[PDB]
Amino acid sequence: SNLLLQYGSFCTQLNRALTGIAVEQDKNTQEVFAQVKQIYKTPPIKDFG
Amino acid sequence: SFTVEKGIYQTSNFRVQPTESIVRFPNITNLCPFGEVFNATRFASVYAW
Ligand SMILES: *[C@@H]1O[C@H](CO)[C@@H](O)[C@H](O)[C@H]1NC(C)=O
Repeated sequence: SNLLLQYGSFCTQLNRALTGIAVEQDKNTQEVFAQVKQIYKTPPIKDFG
Repeated sequence: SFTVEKGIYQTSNFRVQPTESIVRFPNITNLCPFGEVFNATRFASVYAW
């Protein structure tokens, strides 16, 4: 660890890239599924012709 | 960095420090025969080492 202390920039950029990917996954899910702002409920009656 | 903005961060390990040491060797009593190989009366020829 004391030897690796001089590669802090390399580790910081690695963790930054991975954190960006991780946030991007949640963003992708939000764009795909969270388009509708209201949670509509199915009607009790299913008279859909 | 001396300032962290709002969010959740994955922390690299810095917290644990060992404090005690354990040594576990086979329990042997005999001293090794240094005198038979260093104090020998006669050594061998190099060809018949
Ligand atoms: C080797 O021989 C010398 C005497 O020549 C003696 O003083 C010494 O104790 C011996 N060392 C060992 C490891 O037997």
